[PDB]
Amino acid sequence: ADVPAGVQLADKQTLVRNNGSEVQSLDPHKIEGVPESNVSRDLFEGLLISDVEGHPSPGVAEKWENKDFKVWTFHLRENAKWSDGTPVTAHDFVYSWQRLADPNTASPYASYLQYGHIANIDDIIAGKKPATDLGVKALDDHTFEVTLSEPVPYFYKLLVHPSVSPVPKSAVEKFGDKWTQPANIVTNGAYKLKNWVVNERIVLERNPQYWDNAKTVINQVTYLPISSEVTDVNRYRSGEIDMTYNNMPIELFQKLKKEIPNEVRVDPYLCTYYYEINNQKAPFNDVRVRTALKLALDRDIIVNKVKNQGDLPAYSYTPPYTDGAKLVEPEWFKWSQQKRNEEAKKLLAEAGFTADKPLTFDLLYNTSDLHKKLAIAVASIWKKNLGVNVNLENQEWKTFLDTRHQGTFDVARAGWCADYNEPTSFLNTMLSDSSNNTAHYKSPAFDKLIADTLKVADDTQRSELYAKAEQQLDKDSAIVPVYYYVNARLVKPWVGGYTGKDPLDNIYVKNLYIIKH
Repeated sequence: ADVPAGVQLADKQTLVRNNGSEVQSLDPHKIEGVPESNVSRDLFEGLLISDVEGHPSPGVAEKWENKDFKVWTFHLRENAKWSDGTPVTAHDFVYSWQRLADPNTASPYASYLQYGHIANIDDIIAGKKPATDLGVKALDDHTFEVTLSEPVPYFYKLLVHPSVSPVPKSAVEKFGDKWTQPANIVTNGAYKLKNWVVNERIVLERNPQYWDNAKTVINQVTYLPISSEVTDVNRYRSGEIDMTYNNMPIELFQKLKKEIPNEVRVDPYLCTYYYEINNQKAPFNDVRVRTALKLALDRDIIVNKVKNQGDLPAYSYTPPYTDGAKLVEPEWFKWSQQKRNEEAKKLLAEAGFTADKPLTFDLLYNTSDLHKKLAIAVASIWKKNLGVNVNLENQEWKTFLDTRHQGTFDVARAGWCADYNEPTSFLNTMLSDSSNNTAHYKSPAFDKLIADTLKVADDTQRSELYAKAEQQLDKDSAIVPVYYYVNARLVKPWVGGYTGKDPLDNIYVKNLYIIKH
């Protein structure tokens, strides 16, 4: 943290943050969500980290170079240490990225190494080559060299993500899946795990071995697993919570903007809210069904009447304000809702659905005030505009993500947030073989368009390819875009260090501080 001169610090430097749900895991290779990553950034530090405004900055690596954007050399600071006092070395990174790549680990982010094009990743994922063949090596204890199969100019931007953080081999091997328990875990971020009470709280305490420990101000941070946005706001207003999760309750949000204006933070966020269609399951494998659902949903009603928290109606997967996004807004989005409804009805009738043989399916969402209220409204809108019957089903976060990966669903509420600010952070998840492809979407055409983006050596051709890829996705109605999120949350007046300038919202508690109040 960089405490501005003049600012008087509170005697007690403790923070309470709501985290939206119980984390899937604390193992960097077994996580795929925002809640998981929120805690991960305080415990495990990779090569680079985001500064307080989101710029890729030195993490364990203090300096780095690239040769033709294909060979990246990271110089690790000598004083980087784990919480047990042992050094963080390039060997830790070699082991960790190999473990991420290894099919045996079954990481949901195994494809992150494909997104970065680390040499030999495809064969390793397919079981054709051993994970030790991965294009990473330790040149010495403080030098990590990564070799890519093609030039990736934005490669370093990917490195702030949890999947490429180091994990302690010793603890993993000795304790297996219980390596993350408080008594066994070893961490290299600014914090250490103190307590972990499932469905109650995660308590982290300052890690004195952290290389930048002298700049850390918060001594303890508690992460809560409250999925009810109304409850989160209530516990924030009662004084228990210092920072709510960034999912806002439809019930209380208007109230709040008027009641506590200076505590309501609303900033740009690179995330898209959509209804994910299981593309490999009939009748959702029929593009006419998918298109009907996409068109019959009334974004104006949901976004501006039902939710109205500052969101913008969406027509794409990649947010249009992503760095490098120059998207073509589709004609259907410009039409009136009545025209969209008419077309939707025509397509469904073409697909075989009638009044005595209607389309009935499930709408899966993770427990939440916001998602439930929106799902009820969408169910109503689809029933009214298309004559479709939807059965709502809520699941807790960890179960919900597993269900989507399994493909044991029809339609699911979804929200993807960028991992790095570049269109492929979104687009790569729709690749036929992506480990993040819960849409179960497989398009050779789409795949080829993305493949071509690193075969050109200029941003204009690349951006046009991203635009065409979104057009392909939209043509196939892979998803039902709803709105582009805004990062809205409540932050107590005494919490300093939160700028809201980072569109990826990669917060580190080491950068925050409590002002005397």
